[PDB]
Amino acid sequence: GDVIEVGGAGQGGYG
Amino acid sequence: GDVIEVGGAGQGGYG
Amino acid sequence: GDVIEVGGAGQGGYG
Amino acid sequence: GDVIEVGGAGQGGYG
Amino acid sequence: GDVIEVGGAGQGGYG
Amino acid sequence: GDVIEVGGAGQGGYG
Amino acid sequence: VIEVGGAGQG
Amino acid sequence: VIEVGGAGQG
Amino acid sequence: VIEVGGAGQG
Amino acid sequence: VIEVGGAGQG
Amino acid sequence: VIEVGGAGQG
Amino acid sequence: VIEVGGAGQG
Repeated sequence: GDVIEVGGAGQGGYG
Repeated sequence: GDVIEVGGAGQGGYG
Repeated sequence: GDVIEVGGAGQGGYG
Repeated sequence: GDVIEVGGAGQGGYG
Repeated sequence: GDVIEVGGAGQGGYG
Repeated sequence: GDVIEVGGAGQGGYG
Repeated sequence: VIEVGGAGQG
Repeated sequence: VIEVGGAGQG
Repeated sequence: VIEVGGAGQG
Repeated sequence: VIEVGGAGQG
Repeated sequence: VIEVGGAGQG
Repeated sequence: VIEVGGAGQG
């Protein structure tokens, strides 16, 4: 049983 | 003229 | 003239 | 003239 | 039994 | 049983 | 005059 | 005059 | 006049 | 066997 | 066997 | 067997 997660990635600006 | 932006925020996981 | 934007926010997972 | 936008927000998963 | 999820992605602005 | 998740990704701005 | 809201989750 | 909000989670 | 918010989590 | 993709922008 | 895609923008 | 991708920008 190999539980895995990830973490969100919010990225950017004027571009 | 006061231009403003924001940057996206993607967040979370198993929770 | 005060232009403003926002950035999208996509969030979540199993929860 | 105060133009404003928003950014979409798509969110969720199994919950 | 290989459960998988995804997380939502909301993205964008003036563009 | 290999449970996996992801985390949301919200991204962008004026672009 | 202007008022914009934000996006929640649960 | 202007007011923008932010994006929460739970 | 202007006011922008931030992004929380829980 | 399984393959999931990700979300881009431009 | 399985293959899911992602959501782009422009 | 399993393969998940990530989210880019430009």
